[PDB]
Amino acid sequence: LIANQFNSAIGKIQDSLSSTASALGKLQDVVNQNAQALNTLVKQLSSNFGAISSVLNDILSRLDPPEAEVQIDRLITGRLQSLQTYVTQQLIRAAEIRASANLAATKMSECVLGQSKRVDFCGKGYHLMSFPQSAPHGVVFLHVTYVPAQEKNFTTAPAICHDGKAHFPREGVFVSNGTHWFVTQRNFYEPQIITTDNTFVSGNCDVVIGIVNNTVYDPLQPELDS
Amino acid sequence: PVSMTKTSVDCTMYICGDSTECSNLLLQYGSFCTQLNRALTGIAVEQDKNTQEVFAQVKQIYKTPPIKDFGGFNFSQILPDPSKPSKRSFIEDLLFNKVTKFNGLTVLPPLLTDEMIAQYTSALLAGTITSGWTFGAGAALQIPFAMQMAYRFNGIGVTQNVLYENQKLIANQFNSAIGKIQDSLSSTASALGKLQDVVNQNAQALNTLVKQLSSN
Amino acid sequence: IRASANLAATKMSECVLGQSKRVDFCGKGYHLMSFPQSAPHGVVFLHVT
Amino acid sequence: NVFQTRAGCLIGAEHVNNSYECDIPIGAGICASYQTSQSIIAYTMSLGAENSVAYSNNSIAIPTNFTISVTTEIL
Ligand SMILES: *[C@@H]1O[C@H](CO)[C@@H](O[C@@H]2O[C@H](CO)[C@@H](O)[C@H](O)[C@H]2NC(C)=O)[C@H](O)[C@H]1NC(C)=O
Ligand SMILES: *[C@@H]1O[C@H](CO)[C@@H](O[C@@H]2O[C@H](CO)[C@@H](O)[C@H](O)[C@H]2NC(C)=O)[C@H](O)[C@H]1NC(C)=O
Ligand SMILES: *[C@@H]1O[C@H](CO)[C@@H](O[C@@H]2O[C@H](CO)[C@@H](O)[C@H](O)[C@H]2NC(C)=O)[C@H](O)[C@H]1NC(C)=O
Ligand SMILES: *[C@@H]1O[C@H](CO)[C@@H](O[C@@H]2O[C@H](CO)[C@@H](O)[C@H](O)[C@H]2NC(C)=O)[C@H](O)[C@H]1NC(C)=O
Ligand SMILES: *[C@@H]1O[C@H](CO)[C@@H](O)[C@H](O)[C@H]1NC(C)=O
Ligand SMILES: *[C@@H]1O[C@H](CO)[C@@H](O)[C@H](O)[C@H]1NC(C)=O
Ligand SMILES: *[C@@H]1O[C@H](CO)[C@@H](O)[C@H](O)[C@H]1NC(C)=O
Repeated sequence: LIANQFNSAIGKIQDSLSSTASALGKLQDVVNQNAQALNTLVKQLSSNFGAISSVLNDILSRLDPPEAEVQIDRLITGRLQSLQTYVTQQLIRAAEIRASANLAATKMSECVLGQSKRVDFCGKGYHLMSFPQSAPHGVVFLHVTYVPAQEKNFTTAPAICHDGKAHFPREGVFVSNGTHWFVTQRNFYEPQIITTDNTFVSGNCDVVIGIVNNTVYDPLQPELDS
Repeated sequence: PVSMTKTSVDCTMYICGDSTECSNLLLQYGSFCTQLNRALTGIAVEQDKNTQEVFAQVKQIYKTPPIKDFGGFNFSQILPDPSKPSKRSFIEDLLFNKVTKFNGLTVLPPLLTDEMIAQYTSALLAGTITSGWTFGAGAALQIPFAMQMAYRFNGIGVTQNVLYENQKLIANQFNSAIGKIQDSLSSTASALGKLQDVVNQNAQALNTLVKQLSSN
Repeated sequence: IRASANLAATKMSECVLGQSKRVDFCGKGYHLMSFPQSAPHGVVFLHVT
Repeated sequence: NVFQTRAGCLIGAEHVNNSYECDIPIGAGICASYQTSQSIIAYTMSLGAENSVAYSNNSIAIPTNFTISVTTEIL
């Protein structure tokens, strides 16, 4: 069953990626801002910056240097100011990416190279394993996760008295289907009979609150009797 | 800190106080201001994204059951209080009280009003008290708060029977500990320094911006 | 702020939604559970440890 | 067909009581969308389906099944 659930799950990822590009928004966004920034850079070249002409050669022509120097100087301050802005934008934008890269490294080191118990750090839900896929100027992860689907209501009790001694489950919790008391593992319904093996005794009945009477079967005794 | 004041400043209104002559000169500089207006937009929309990521991490809005029977623990302080007009818990308001133009400067409103944020923190808090960590994984699963705490001990390596034997003592230690939180926030404002520092820097940033108008 | 926002975002997911075994990522001491509370332009956590 | 909000004056969008998932953000809690005969509607945001949990002091819900779901994370 799990193989089929895993194989189909990969199948949908194709279709979501095949038809809709809304997933790839984040990488495409990086391209636009950088590409758009350059368009602003070259655009500033055509701007006059308060001089007679934006084309530098037309200033070299159309008048001799001693006056033309004043016109060029006005051009330089405008152009130089454009770089100051454009570079300063990159450094700040470059810092954003580098912060994202370090997050990717941590996410790669801690998701694909190993299981991660950090909640919601590697995909929604309980995490099993992760696959990296390269993408233009980026990385795409497939987080394979375990999500508990169908649940039931069971009456529960913190502990069980058997002979005046409180019993606590070694692992999992006590659940009753209404008439019988079982211990089942935490994240899956696998009911199984109470034994001294599942339960470790501690203390006395009175202190615990909500403790319920029941019987604790002991494996050894029938073996002894038979 | 999570978000800062979403401000947008107009190109021309700041630079030229509605002079066409001043405006025409500005067109020579080309596309400077339109990237400034655009850069400040990039910041602005980002903040509404921040508050999404911090709070909008729960797919459904859980609410606590009416009767507050939580094995002795007392979340009346942190749980929402209906009597107060904004659906805010008591400790939240101690926060909202402790923490405290016309030249093209506009302050855009945040997308999530302080009411709606209070519903997430009510939802997240309601989820933790009835379902433990489960609502993060998938459908939230009810589990008695006595046991969920007993799980949490078992997480840090203390066996379960420590809690159930000492439930009463833990409850008072937890209830009293909440009590000290109110007083530390109610009396001492040094706690909220970081949020207050964010606000002061921004207000101080705008004032310096406006002061620059009146210099030769 | 964005760096602070994500740090809250991570701390929200790994500390409120679940118990976290990272040390001092969730207040001093062994961590049990944490509660979120809203605040002006920020979030305040209670760390039950 | 004018609607007044804290964001500003909103012209050409019809107010509705019904709430939905935020589609196009206006701010201060109103998001606008295209919906049915189709037009533009502006509505208060819906923060998600309301879901109270059937809590009690002796009731626990155990999953009986699982789904292996693979998700995509892009950086
Ligand atoms: C709860 O589970 C127990 C264990 O499976 C059920 O007890 C069994 O019931 C079947 C009939 O369905 C009998 O054939 C078995 O002999 C019973 N086992 C024992 C040890 O008595 C019980 O019926 C279930 N009850 C509910 C309400 O779910
Ligand atoms: C669990 O069973 C025990 C008996 O083994 C019950 O203890 C009895 O409690 C009543 C009420 O105080 C006393 O009158 C009896 O004398 C007790 N029996 C003995 C042998 O001392 C206990 O009440 C039961 N608890 C539950 C929750 O069923
Ligand atoms: C949880 O604690 C609050 C106190 O923070 C309790 O509310 C108080 O209840 C007493 C009655 O026992 C009143 O006299 C006080 O005026 C209440 N204080 C406030 C601020 O309302 C509440 O009863 C406790 N809940 C439980 C179940 O014990
Ligand atoms: C656990 O859930 C899975 C979810 O698929 C169930 O598997 C389906 O079972 C039906 C039977 O009616 C089949 O028709 C489907 O093809 C199965 N799905 C897949 C993906 O194989 C499974 O039956 C459930 N188990 C229990 C015990 O309820
Ligand atoms: C558990 O009981 C509650 C009682 O209100 C019910 O609403 C819920 O649907 C039950 N769980 C399931 C899985 O049916
Ligand atoms: C559980 O709550 C019920 C009220 O619905 C009460 O009668 C009972 O004593 C409580 N049991 C425990 C163990 O708290
Ligand atoms: C919302 O409902 C009220 C009554 O419940 C009604 O009077 C009002 O007209 C409705 N709003 C719209 C936009 O139809």
